[PDB]
Amino acid sequence: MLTDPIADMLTRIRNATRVYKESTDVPASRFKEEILRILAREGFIKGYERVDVDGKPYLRVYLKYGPRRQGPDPRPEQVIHHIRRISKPGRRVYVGVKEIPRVRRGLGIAILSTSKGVLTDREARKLGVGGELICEVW
Amino acid sequence: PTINQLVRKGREKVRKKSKVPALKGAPFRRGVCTVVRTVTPKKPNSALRKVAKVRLTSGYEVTAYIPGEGHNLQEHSVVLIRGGRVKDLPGVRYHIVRGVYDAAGVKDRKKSRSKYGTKKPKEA
RNA sequence: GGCUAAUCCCCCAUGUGGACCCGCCCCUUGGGGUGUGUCCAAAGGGCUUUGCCCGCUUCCGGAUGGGCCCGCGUCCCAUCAGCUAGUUGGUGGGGUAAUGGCCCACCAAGGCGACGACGGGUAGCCGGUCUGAGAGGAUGGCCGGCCACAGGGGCACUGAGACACGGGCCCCACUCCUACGGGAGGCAGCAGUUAGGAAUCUUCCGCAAUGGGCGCAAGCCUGACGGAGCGACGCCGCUUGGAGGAAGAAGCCCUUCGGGGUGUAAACUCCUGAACCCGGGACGAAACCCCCGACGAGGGGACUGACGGUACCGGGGUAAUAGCGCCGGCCAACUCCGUGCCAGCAGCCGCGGUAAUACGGAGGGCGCGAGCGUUACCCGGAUUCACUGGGCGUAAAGGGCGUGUAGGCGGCCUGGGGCGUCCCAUGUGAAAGACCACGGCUCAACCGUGGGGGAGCGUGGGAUACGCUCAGGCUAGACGGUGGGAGAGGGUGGUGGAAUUCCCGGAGUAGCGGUGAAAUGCGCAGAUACCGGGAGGAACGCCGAUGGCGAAGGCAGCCACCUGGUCCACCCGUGACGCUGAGGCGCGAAAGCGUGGGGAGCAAACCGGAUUAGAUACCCGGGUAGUCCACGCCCUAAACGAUGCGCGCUAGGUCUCUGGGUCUCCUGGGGGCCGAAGCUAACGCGUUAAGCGCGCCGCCUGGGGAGUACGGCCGCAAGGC
RNA sequence: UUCCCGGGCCUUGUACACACCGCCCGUCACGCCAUGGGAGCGGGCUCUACCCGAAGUCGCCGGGAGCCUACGGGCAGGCGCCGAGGGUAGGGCCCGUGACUGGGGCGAAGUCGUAACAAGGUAGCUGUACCGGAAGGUGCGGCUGGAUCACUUUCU
Ligand SMILES: NC[C@@H]1O[C@H](O[C@H]2[C@@H](O)[C@H](O[C@@H]3[C@@H](O)[C@H](N)C[C@H](N)[C@H]3O[C@H]3O[C@H](CO)[C@@H](O)[C@H](O)[C@H]3N)O[C@@H]2CO)[C@H](N)[C@@H](O)[C@@H]1O
Ligand SMILES: [K+]
Ligand SMILES: [K+]
Ligand SMILES: [K+]
Ligand SMILES: [K+]
Ligand SMILES: [K+]
Ligand SMILES: [K+]
Ligand SMILES: [K+]
Ligand SMILES: [K+]
Ligand SMILES: [K+]
Ligand SMILES: [K+]
Ligand SMILES: [K+]
Ligand SMILES: [K+]
Ligand SMILES: [K+]
Ligand SMILES: [K+]
Ligand SMILES: [K+]
Ligand SMILES: [K+]
Ligand SMILES: [K+]
Ligand SMILES: [K+]
Ligand SMILES: [K+]
Ligand SMILES: [K+]
Ligand SMILES: [K+]
Ligand SMILES: [K+]
Ligand SMILES: [K+]
Ligand SMILES: [K+]
Ligand SMILES: [K+]
Ligand SMILES: [K+]
Ligand SMILES: [K+]
Ligand SMILES: [K+]
Ligand SMILES: [K+]
Ligand SMILES: [K+]
Ligand SMILES: [K+]
Ligand SMILES: [K+]
Ligand SMILES: [K+]
Ligand SMILES: [K+]
Ligand SMILES: [K+]
Ligand SMILES: [K+]
Ligand SMILES: [K+]
Ligand SMILES: [K+]
Ligand SMILES: [Mg+2]
Ligand SMILES: [Mg+2]
Ligand SMILES: [Mg+2]
Ligand SMILES: [Mg+2]
Ligand SMILES: [Mg+2]
Ligand SMILES: [Mg+2]
Ligand SMILES: [Mg+2]
Ligand SMILES: [Mg+2]
Ligand SMILES: [Mg+2]
Ligand SMILES: [Mg+2]
Ligand SMILES: [Mg+2]
Ligand SMILES: [Mg+2]
Ligand SMILES: [Mg+2]
Ligand SMILES: [Mg+2]
Ligand SMILES: [Mg+2]
Ligand SMILES: [Mg+2]
Ligand SMILES: [Mg+2]
Ligand SMILES: [Mg+2]
Ligand SMILES: [Mg+2]
Ligand SMILES: [Mg+2]
Ligand SMILES: [Mg+2]
Ligand SMILES: [Mg+2]
Ligand SMILES: [Mg+2]
Ligand SMILES: [Mg+2]
Ligand SMILES: [Mg+2]
Ligand SMILES: [Mg+2]
Ligand SMILES: [Mg+2]
Ligand SMILES: [Mg+2]
Ligand SMILES: [Mg+2]
Ligand SMILES: [Mg+2]
Ligand SMILES: [Mg+2]
Ligand SMILES: [Mg+2]
Ligand SMILES: [Mg+2]
Ligand SMILES: [Mg+2]
Ligand SMILES: [Mg+2]
Ligand SMILES: [Mg+2]
Ligand SMILES: [Mg+2]
Ligand SMILES: [Mg+2]
Ligand SMILES: [Mg+2]
Ligand SMILES: [Mg+2]
Ligand SMILES: [Mg+2]
Ligand SMILES: [Mg+2]
Ligand SMILES: [Mg+2]
Ligand SMILES: [Mg+2]
Ligand SMILES: [Mg+2]
Ligand SMILES: [Mg+2]
Ligand SMILES: [Mg+2]
Ligand SMILES: [Mg+2]
Ligand SMILES: [Mg+2]
Ligand SMILES: [Mg+2]
Ligand SMILES: [Mg+2]
Ligand SMILES: [Mg+2]
Ligand SMILES: [Mg+2]
Ligand SMILES: [Mg+2]
Ligand SMILES: [Mg+2]
Ligand SMILES: [Mg+2]
Ligand SMILES: [Mg+2]
Ligand SMILES: [Mg+2]
Ligand SMILES: [Mg+2]
Ligand SMILES: [Mg+2]
Ligand SMILES: [Mg+2]
Ligand SMILES: [Mg+2]
Ligand SMILES: [Mg+2]
Ligand SMILES: [Mg+2]
Ligand SMILES: [Mg+2]
Ligand SMILES: [Mg+2]
Ligand SMILES: [Mg+2]
Ligand SMILES: [Mg+2]
Ligand SMILES: [Mg+2]
Ligand SMILES: [Mg+2]
Ligand SMILES: [Mg+2]
Ligand SMILES: [Mg+2]
Ligand SMILES: [Mg+2]
Ligand SMILES: [Mg+2]
Ligand SMILES: [Mg+2]
Ligand SMILES: [Mg+2]
Ligand SMILES: [Mg+2]
Ligand SMILES: [Mg+2]
Ligand SMILES: [Mg+2]
Ligand SMILES: [Mg+2]
Ligand SMILES: [Mg+2]
Ligand SMILES: [Mg+2]
Ligand SMILES: [Mg+2]
Ligand SMILES: [Mg+2]
Ligand SMILES: [Mg+2]
Ligand SMILES: [Mg+2]
Ligand SMILES: [Mg+2]
Ligand SMILES: [Mg+2]
Ligand SMILES: [Mg+2]
Ligand SMILES: [Mg+2]
Ligand SMILES: [Mg+2]
Ligand SMILES: [Mg+2]
Ligand SMILES: [Mg+2]
Ligand SMILES: [Mg+2]
Ligand SMILES: [Mg+2]
Ligand SMILES: [Mg+2]
Ligand SMILES: [Mg+2]
Ligand SMILES: [Mg+2]
Ligand SMILES: [Mg+2]
Ligand SMILES: [Mg+2]
Ligand SMILES: [Mg+2]
Ligand SMILES: [Mg+2]
Ligand SMILES: [Mg+2]
Ligand SMILES: [Mg+2]
Ligand SMILES: [Mg+2]
Ligand SMILES: [Mg+2]
Ligand SMILES: [Mg+2]
Ligand SMILES: [Mg+2]
Ligand SMILES: [Mg+2]
Ligand SMILES: [Mg+2]
Ligand SMILES: [Mg+2]
Ligand SMILES: [Mg+2]
Ligand SMILES: [Mg+2]
Ligand SMILES: [Mg+2]
Ligand SMILES: [Mg+2]
Ligand SMILES: [Mg+2]
Ligand SMILES: [Mg+2]
Ligand SMILES: [Mg+2]
Ligand SMILES: [Mg+2]
Ligand SMILES: [Mg+2]
Repeated sequence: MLTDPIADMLTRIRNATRVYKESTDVPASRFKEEILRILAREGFIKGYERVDVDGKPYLRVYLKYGPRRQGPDPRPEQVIHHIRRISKPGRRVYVGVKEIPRVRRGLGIAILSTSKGVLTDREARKLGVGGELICEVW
Repeated sequence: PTINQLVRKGREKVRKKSKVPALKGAPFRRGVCTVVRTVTPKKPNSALRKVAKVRLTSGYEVTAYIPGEGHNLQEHSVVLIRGGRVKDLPGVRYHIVRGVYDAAGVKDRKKSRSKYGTKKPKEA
């Protein structure tokens, strides 16, 4: 089995985008889906949808990129330049609202998991709560 | 190492070892000169350097460089040593303070006088 | 021995009350109430003397101070791994203000430890302090808090309180007194002496102020303290002058010998005027007390200054200390002379052996300035122990491999709980310090007032995504079934042919052998070469590979038996049963060791022949251990892919081994090569990762000393870890 | 065109770079220094057993043996447990010194050969084992981190 399904996902995505895949499938879990929603809403992916690869539930994650480019190497810029796991089995990271980070002076996001559900570093700061710092994305 | 490992063994702090067992850390130590030889520098250099075996109050005996143009240290001179090796004479790690006790200051010195115990040239 | 007072001791009484035993009630560990029984009080003094003051007794409560207990936190060494008998607990006592093995009887046989017991080292802890962007590192001096000690060890007495620094008792070491029996003493109080040391002050003034003890008070005591003294030891403030002065004195230093520099710097001119001399001269000090009032509230008056004739104000008034380091790069500042691997410099790199910006001096210059340098030590830079924030193919670093304990980590869905996690409120977080603001000394240092923070912990309430836990469910992980497959995987027994050596027989004759060339050697007791027969040991040609099997080491004729791993198909069964794995256990090439056996060939040592300058080698002829088998040890290695195991993700092309399929091709497992993206110091790696990621283990931290020494463990030893 | 000398181009190995007349290894000699083992002789700690045991609290006695007494009891005194400390025997650890002894680091120009680096002139390295003035040689097995296609010959 996978030891960390969220990191598995964050990477399937990190990988897929580096070779400009169209979409990418990841085994499904409510928690994973919950993270995609933030991912979608903040405009990092085009969105996702439940599908059934073989006989088991996955989540096509439609990736998104910038426009073709000039000079050598026309490959487009990435929407997801950076996506990294923070809390991990073996080293869970929890923060208080006063301790929620600020990814790239705001140009990026942190996805916390609170008792008020999965939120971004703002949705969390707004609702005045903290929790498990899941990852940062920019 | 894994975090579990750092939790199990942790990092190990670096213990810095001295280059001046002038004991008590002390800035200086007093001693009496046993021998008052001369030594040959290593490879790149050549000359007759003035050293001095010293028996310290520290309860130690070590060679100490005698800086300056010319000295006056016999076999029973009361000397004060300080840290400071001499890169050329392996084994010499301290300097005698010219201007304290028996080791007279350097004469006709006019530049770096304080470093050689030579009082401000009289007259105007 | 004798006399004697009391707020000294005792007896009887009174009993608000309180203590004790027993019972009852509430309450809940010994808290509060109630009843009977018993037990327990006291001190007088002064008067402005018959009414106040000071004091006494018992009890309840407050306030302050403190004892004991508990959670969590608190350095180094595992080259310290087992520790423990009052030890762990129980019953009953003793003891105390009080719980408790605190102590004692008796009973039980427990308690502690890799989450580091026990042992060894080191050390008062904290608020804070220094450093750092922070995290962190280092640190605990002054000041404030707690602890401990008072020559060293032990002990109790008195008391609200001590096991008592200037109280007592004993032992010990020391100093002093001694009419030798025996006594006296303890500066880690202030000041001072001496010793040690690189180094740390006055045998000062005062009790005026704040604080303390006793007293009704007057007041006494206070080396606590308030001051002064010494030391640039630190911090802050200040002075050694200000303005004008030559297309620029002299001297000195360079020079292209024209001139350039020190430099408006100096002399001079004018101005101010630190020091010093006069005059004045303080805040800190208003209470205690006395008078009025009521000994209260309130009002009034008096005394009191160590610092000190100091601060400060006013008058007068001189132009009057500058040093230290550095100038090759890092690093700001350059020239002449001197010296010639010398004398010397040196933080690192290095500099000096005839024209040295690096040694020494001088001129000039940079830096800083009552200081400047040096040494020592702490943090920094050092993401160089990397939590923030590092690494291990070839740089130091993957454990020789497996099995597996603890531990760390854990797929999808639902539910309860709410330990972690998060939120709110609240308490706590002393003062000083730190931060901000305003303010007091002419400023500042310093100081006052005020404000703002703060992690952690306690309490109450709340949330439930993630982690945890419990309960239920699932099949995508893992395992199992059925049917197929490939293989030098392992163990035991048997067995085949080639060759070498030896022995026997035949036939045959002068050499064979060996090298660069030779010789030693073997051969007429007939060798070599050839044929036939026999014995024995060891190893398996071709197939054979660029191949296969195994966890590694490793595994190769053929046959049988016993036995391990593994791949594919079918989706059949279980239902997260998983990954990793400190220690443990097992395996582990060669050489080597022990016992016994074997011994053809080969061959350390060794014996000889050559070679060479020598030749304890290379070459040649011999040859013992060993190489082989059994059993038992050893436990190493370039034990290598120099690449730990597992899982998911990220172009392809090509060769190949083994399986399945609709069999040009597809699909699974393994072995190679070239390469996408990406990674890498580069080389290179690249679905067989050295890519992108998660989990767990092992390991690295400059080189030599050294895989050494010591210790421990293991081994018969060699020697291993 | 094999060989000797000089040279040109490509390639390969290299530990060389005032560049093979390069580099470099170990023994030994000389000097300075730190250090291991170590008979014995000193100093210290600690633990076990047995023995002696001050002060003091506590316990028992306190009697025709003492003092007080309102006869209840108190004090003196005595004995005992514990007890600082000391002694003896043994056990373990540390420390100073130490005859004798092992190797090590460092020090311009001493000695011996030539092991390594190029196929280093016998490829090297390696674990082990024996042997040798020294580097090292040889045996067995392993590795590639070995050059090309297939007499011997030191040094600077
Ligand atoms: N210090 C080197 C160590 O000892 C040995 O080396 C030592 C000796 O072999 C060596 O001696 C050399 C000699 O080899 C060479 N052929 C001649 C030279 N004169 C000697 O030199 C030695 O002695 C002289 C005085 O005579 C000193 O001035 C010099 O500094 C010193 N190294 O000097 C070393 C001592 O300094 C090891 N071989 C070496 O691997 C190890 O690292
Ligand atoms: K009397
Ligand atoms: K009563
Ligand atoms: K009270
Ligand atoms: K109280
Ligand atoms: K209390
Ligand atoms: K008890
Ligand atoms: K930080
Ligand atoms: K600290
Ligand atoms: K500390
Ligand atoms: K601290
Ligand atoms: K009073
Ligand atoms: K009054
Ligand atoms: K004045
Ligand atoms: K002047
Ligand atoms: K000259
Ligand atoms: K020169
Ligand atoms: K110069
Ligand atoms: K100079
Ligand atoms: K540092
Ligand atoms: K290794
Ligand atoms: K091992
Ligand atoms: K729940
Ligand atoms: K700070
Ligand atoms: K709280
Ligand atoms: K092969
Ligand atoms: K042997
Ligand atoms: K064998
Ligand atoms: K064995
Ligand atoms: K097929
Ligand atoms: K590259
Ligand atoms: K290559
Ligand atoms: K040992
Ligand atoms: K042994
Ligand atoms: K061994
Ligand atoms: K020829
Ligand atoms: K050696
Ligand atoms: K009696
Ligand atoms: K190399
Ligand atoms: Mg030189
Ligand atoms: Mg120094
Ligand atoms: Mg100088
Ligand atoms: Mg009397
Ligand atoms: Mg009563
Ligand atoms: Mg009651
Ligand atoms: Mg009652
Ligand atoms: Mg009665
Ligand atoms: Mg009474
Ligand atoms: Mg009266
Ligand atoms: Mg009790
Ligand atoms: Mg009690
Ligand atoms: Mg006890
Ligand atoms: Mg036991
Ligand atoms: Mg101490
Ligand atoms: Mg830092
Ligand atoms: Mg700071
Ligand atoms: Mg800090
Ligand atoms: Mg203090
Ligand atoms: Mg003393
Ligand atoms: Mg009292
Ligand atoms: Mg006292
Ligand atoms: Mg005390
Ligand atoms: Mg005293
Ligand atoms: Mg002295
Ligand atoms: Mg006073
Ligand atoms: Mg007073
Ligand atoms: Mg001039
Ligand atoms: Mg002027
Ligand atoms: Mg004037
Ligand atoms: Mg008074
Ligand atoms: Mg009156
Ligand atoms: Mg009155
Ligand atoms: Mg008044
Ligand atoms: Mg400069
Ligand atoms: Mg000259
Ligand atoms: Mg000279
Ligand atoms: Mg010169
Ligand atoms: Mg210059
Ligand atoms: Mg310089
Ligand atoms: Mg650091
Ligand atoms: Mg890290
Ligand atoms: Mg590194
Ligand atoms: Mg390496
Ligand atoms: Mg390995
Ligand atoms: Mg395993
Ligand atoms: Mg497990
Ligand atoms: Mg889970
Ligand atoms: Mg678990
Ligand atoms: Mg909770
Ligand atoms: Mg709080
Ligand atoms: Mg505070
Ligand atoms: Mg002000
Ligand atoms: Mg304040
Ligand atoms: Mg907070
Ligand atoms: Mg709470
Ligand atoms: Mg709930
Ligand atoms: Mg749950
Ligand atoms: Mg379940
Ligand atoms: Mg099968
Ligand atoms: Mg086989
Ligand atoms: Mg045969
Ligand atoms: Mg014959
Ligand atoms: Mg015949
Ligand atoms: Mg013959
Ligand atoms: Mg004949
Ligand atoms: Mg014969
Ligand atoms: Mg024959
Ligand atoms: Mg035959
Ligand atoms: Mg035979
Ligand atoms: Mg394999
Ligand atoms: Mg192999
Ligand atoms: Mg099988
Ligand atoms: Mg099924
Ligand atoms: Mg089922
Ligand atoms: Mg073996
Ligand atoms: Mg063997
Ligand atoms: Mg044998
Ligand atoms: Mg044998
Ligand atoms: Mg035999
Ligand atoms: Mg032979
Ligand atoms: Mg010969
Ligand atoms: Mg031979
Ligand atoms: Mg290999
Ligand atoms: Mg792909
Ligand atoms: Mg392929
Ligand atoms: Mg493949
Ligand atoms: Mg294939
Ligand atoms: Mg293969
Ligand atoms: Mg590329
Ligand atoms: Mg390149
Ligand atoms: Mg490749
Ligand atoms: Mg992978
Ligand atoms: Mg290691
Ligand atoms: Mg080292
Ligand atoms: Mg070192
Ligand atoms: Mg080392
Ligand atoms: Mg070894
Ligand atoms: Mg053994
Ligand atoms: Mg030629
Ligand atoms: Mg040519
Ligand atoms: Mg040409
Ligand atoms: Mg080339
Ligand atoms: Mg060439
Ligand atoms: Mg010794
Ligand atoms: Mg006794
Ligand atoms: Mg007694
Ligand atoms: Mg008695
Ligand atoms: Mg005793
Ligand atoms: Mg060789
Ligand atoms: Mg050679
Ligand atoms: Mg060679
Ligand atoms: Mg040669
Ligand atoms: Mg050879
Ligand atoms: Mg060779
Ligand atoms: Mg080689
Ligand atoms: Mg060998
Ligand atoms: Mg030999
Ligand atoms: Mg070999
Ligand atoms: Mg040569």
